[PDB]
Amino acid sequence: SVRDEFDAWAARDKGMEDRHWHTAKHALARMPVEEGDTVVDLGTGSGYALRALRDTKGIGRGFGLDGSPEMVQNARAYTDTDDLSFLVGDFDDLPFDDDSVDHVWSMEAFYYAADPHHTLEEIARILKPGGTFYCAVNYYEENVHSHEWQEHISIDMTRWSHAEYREAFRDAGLHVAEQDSIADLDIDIPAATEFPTDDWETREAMVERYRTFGTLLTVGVAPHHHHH
Amino acid sequence: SVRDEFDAWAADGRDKGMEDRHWHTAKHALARMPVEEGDTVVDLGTGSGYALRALRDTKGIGRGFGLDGSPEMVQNARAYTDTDDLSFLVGDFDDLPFDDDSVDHVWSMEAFYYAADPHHTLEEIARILKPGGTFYCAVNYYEENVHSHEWQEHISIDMTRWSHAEYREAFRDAGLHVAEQDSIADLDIDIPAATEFPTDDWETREAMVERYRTFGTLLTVGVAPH
Amino acid sequence: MKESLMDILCDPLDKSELELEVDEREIIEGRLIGTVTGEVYPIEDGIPNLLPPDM
Amino acid sequence: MKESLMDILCDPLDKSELELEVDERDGDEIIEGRLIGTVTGEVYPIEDGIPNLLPPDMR
Ligand SMILES: Nc1ncnc2c1ncn2[C@@H]1O[C@H](CSCC[C@H](N)C(=O)O)[C@@H](O)[C@H]1O
Ligand SMILES: Nc1ncnc2c1ncn2[C@@H]1O[C@H](CSCC[C@H](N)C(=O)O)[C@@H](O)[C@H]1O
Repeated sequence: SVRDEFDAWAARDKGMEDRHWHTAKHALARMPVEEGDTVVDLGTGSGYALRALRDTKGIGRGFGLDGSPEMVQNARAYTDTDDLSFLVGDFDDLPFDDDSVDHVWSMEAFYYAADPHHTLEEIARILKPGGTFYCAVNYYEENVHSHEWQEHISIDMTRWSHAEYREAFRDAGLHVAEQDSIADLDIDIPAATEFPTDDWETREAMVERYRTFGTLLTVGVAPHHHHH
Repeated sequence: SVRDEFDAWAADGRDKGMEDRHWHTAKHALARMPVEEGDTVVDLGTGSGYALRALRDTKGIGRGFGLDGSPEMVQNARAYTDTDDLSFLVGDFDDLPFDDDSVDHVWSMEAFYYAADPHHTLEEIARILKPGGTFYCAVNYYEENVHSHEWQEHISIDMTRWSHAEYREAFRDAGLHVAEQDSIADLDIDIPAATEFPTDDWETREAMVERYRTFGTLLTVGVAPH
Repeated sequence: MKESLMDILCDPLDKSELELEVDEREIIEGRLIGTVTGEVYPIEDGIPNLLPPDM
Repeated sequence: MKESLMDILCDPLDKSELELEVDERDGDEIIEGRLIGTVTGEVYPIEDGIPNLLPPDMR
């Protein structure tokens, strides 16, 4: 279960924030938020993305959804405003009205969805027409170093290529506006003499993981009703 | 027919000089465009035509149209392009010569702010784009980039100087959804050590860093509605 | 959770309207009840639990 | 310009259909000719493969 898999990550939630911020800061800066916008953060973890959007773009209302009750208890404890709220929920059934959200953000969570295609349809449903979904992931086909992550995770993960993310967004009714790789330039890469480390056999592989592949970002836009 | 600065730049090599400088940030904006193999792309104010050549080389576009108001500029772009899958034409931003809903994506770098009626140009782009198609609008002349304000003293064309918020509002007013707005840093240009300043173009390293890293190129991405 | 933020929440099961019951109030303790399903989603320490029942 | 790429071109003045007249071609490539507005009657020349589709007031 989600709470079984991620409660140890809530005992480490700040550690995920510190690592993920290296690329999330760039993806968040791209979001076309207008002051006062309502944002839903799917798999909020420590809730940092909502706090960053309020501090830098002035969102008005934020909802940090997580399937781990411990995770959202933590996220709330780290937040100094009631304009950003937290709730327990699941990616397969979003507890928001149709066309009620201006933008949806998700970092390092989407690929744990049980039915990712249905989650995309749920995102298109809750978004207002013209609203955006910013989907940032480190587990994807081209990032060869991530393939082994499934070996230490009990949840069945979805491993899609860049093309598969674009195709799935279109199949859910979202228009793809942008797709990119965001490098992690902050993580220290030791000298070639220091290898192997616990994670890397060669410096070349570490450089490829972080400076070349980085985080995949796909941006979708929810459409108005149209002829089918 | 009246000549202007752009016609002079096409004759004296400034088309190639603009390509070499603009490519520093254009390469990042083009890389993120969701262009699929076989798509039709229009490049508004193509200059040397480098953006279409890059989209052909990296995205496999099927058809490309490089539009420019300067005949000499498109004659040069055609001469620099060795494939007929990319075509060039003389045209004006105030009335685009494309059918409604005929183009998959529109690209424009360092050109949009010369449009005589920016709101009409945006409406024309929304018209020619197919629903769900994108408009990538990249500019270095805009309100927040204080170092660009002086550019108006060096060109006779009245340029639109908009802030980040004004570009988003203008896109909405023209019927485009705003999908992204980013500041793209120029990580290629040589920014010398602090002791090498003043240079010919910059009084301090801080001013040069602010122009190319803090502000950089503004990219606003619009999506055409149904 | 701020009561005003609850305006766009719905039952995760069928996306129908919820009814709010307050015990401690910014709502700290209480419940959101499904108007069609009758499901009870608790709010504990300001956090609503809106998982579908079986989760 | 390839004749196959002209399918989406229109008169810039009123967005009406253009008629193509060809004087010189190389397969799909139209080298010399003109695009004529079916409604406005405006003539947009194709010169060494480049159509000049500026509005007449700018030529
Ligand atoms: N099906 C699901 N429904 C809801 N939350 C889920 C989920 N699968 C995973 N999650 C949550 O998604 C998060 C993934 S970890 C990433 C946390 C945060 N976005 C960051 O960037 O650091 C966890 O907090 C986990 O509990
Ligand atoms: N109203 C207008 N209609 C068409 N082209 C125009 C125009 N105003 C400016 N241009 C063209 O826009 C270009 C601006 S310079 C930028 C050139 C190229 N995109 C680059 O990135 O280097 C010039 O080639 C100029 O002729």
